[PDB]
Amino acid sequence: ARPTFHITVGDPHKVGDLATSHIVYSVRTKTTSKAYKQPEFEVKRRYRDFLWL
Amino acid sequence: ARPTFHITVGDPHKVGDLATSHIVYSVRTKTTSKAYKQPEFEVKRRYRDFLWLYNTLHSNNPGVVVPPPPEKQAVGRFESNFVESRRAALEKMLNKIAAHPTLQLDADLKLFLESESFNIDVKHKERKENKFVEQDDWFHDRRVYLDALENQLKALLKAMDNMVAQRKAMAEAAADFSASLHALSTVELSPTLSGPLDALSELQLAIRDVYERQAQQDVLTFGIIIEEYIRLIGSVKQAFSQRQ
Amino acid sequence: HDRRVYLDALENQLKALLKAMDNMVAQRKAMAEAAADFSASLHALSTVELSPT
Amino acid sequence: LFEDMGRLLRSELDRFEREKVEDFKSGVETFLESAVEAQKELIEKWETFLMQ
Amino acid sequence: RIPPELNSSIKMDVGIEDCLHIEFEYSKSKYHLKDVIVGRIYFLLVRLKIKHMELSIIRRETTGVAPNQYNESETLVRFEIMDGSPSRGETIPIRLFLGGFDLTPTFRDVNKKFSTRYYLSLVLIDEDARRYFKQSEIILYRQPPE
Repeated sequence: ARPTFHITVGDPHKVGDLATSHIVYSVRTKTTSKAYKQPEFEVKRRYRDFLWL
Repeated sequence: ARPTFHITVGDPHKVGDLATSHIVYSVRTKTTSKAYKQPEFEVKRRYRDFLWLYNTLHSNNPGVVVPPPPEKQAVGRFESNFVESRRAALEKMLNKIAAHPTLQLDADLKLFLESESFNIDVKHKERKENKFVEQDDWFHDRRVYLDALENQLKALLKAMDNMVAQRKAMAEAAADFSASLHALSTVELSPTLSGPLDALSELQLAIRDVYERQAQQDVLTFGIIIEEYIRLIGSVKQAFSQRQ
Repeated sequence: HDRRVYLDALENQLKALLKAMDNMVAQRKAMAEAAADFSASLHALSTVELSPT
Repeated sequence: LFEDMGRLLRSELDRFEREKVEDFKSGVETFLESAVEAQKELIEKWETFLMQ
Repeated sequence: RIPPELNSSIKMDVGIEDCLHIEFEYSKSKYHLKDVIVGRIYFLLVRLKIKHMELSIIRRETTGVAPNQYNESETLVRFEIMDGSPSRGETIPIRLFLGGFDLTPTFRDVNKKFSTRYYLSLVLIDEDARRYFKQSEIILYRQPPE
């Protein structure tokens, strides 16, 4: 479950030019992990969120 | 060779935000075509170059077709999808044109696909620098319908939207139904009542989900394909204009 | 008091569930208006196109 | 040339119209499947809650 | 725990009406930790296209009291017992050795705080990946050596 966490980071919703613009990815967790609620969730995180995270 | 022209449009060097910023794609022509110099060339064209180019094809071919362009931002944002549409739109435009020997013969286009510097400097370099009535009927007949049909297609398209959007609550309804269900089922400690009530949570949602699911399943499929035609139609609308 | 309080909580839930139902009936609409104009859309061109198949 | 453009266009046309059905057919298919599967989705949901 | 006074075979007819009817049998209700599931599946009616059939040992840990119940489920074996589509009158033998899976005994209402329980779950899968199942509790016990 813990290593059995399945992650696709896709969908490069790359917010178009600003000279600093931030790609937002699907983060699909397909997870059989019982450390992750959803057997699948997708969130669409942007760079800033992650770095912080 | 003419249809045997091989094209990957990749590498979405999507120049980052400006609110109008222009994706630059590798255009790899791997081409066994003898209408294309290079057995492989990659150029890295930007949207503007192509649109022009597309127009160029329009320009060098006097009635002799020019299908739809790289995708429009006239509804597009700059979305990966949109740019993909562009990428695709090109791919398509290109694809076809390559499997039309003539549009594939535009020299600008050879240089364009087979040289990265954009359509422009290529374009200097190259110039070394039934009777009227039925047809007109036909055209207008033709037109009129396809304007109309288009309009439906938009309507239908807009239909898509709705459904998907209205995978709404629906979702929340049955998502909260599930929670709701849960909500008293949690009050209920009465275990064996808690469980079912909760079980009813799962369900509603599960179902919810399935419901929720369906736009994406089906509606979306359609919206795309609908869109596609409309893309052609737009382009042939151009096609026509060229003819005029 | 235990009793009052639970069914007070449950009441606010039942008021939220009630208004959930309202939504669900509203969210059967277009949908309806959508598939009613999606039928007309498909129908429309079938009367103007002259290719039977 | 302009003539021949119309001719071509017709050739293409038959080709488009023709295309068209097919797209959707597949479209229709996406749907079809989604539905049967949906009833399936329920069925597993059922199986489980029988299993409850 | 010594051999039980009563150890009945688990025998049942189950189905999906007018589609699949089966009789299954397992030789005991109570197995020791190094015991063997000897059984059979018998097919009475088959109107579905069966790709494979498996026998699963499922462990359930049940924690808490009354509506405070958490159930943790773990699938400790998946043992294929049939490859392909049978017809009516066909008998499939089961021989599943428990010594290969290192199970804990069945624990029931231990200090009124938890239970650990074992289930045989028989699963049939069709060609379109549809899944038909029946779950049956089995008591596992630790044999006293002589």
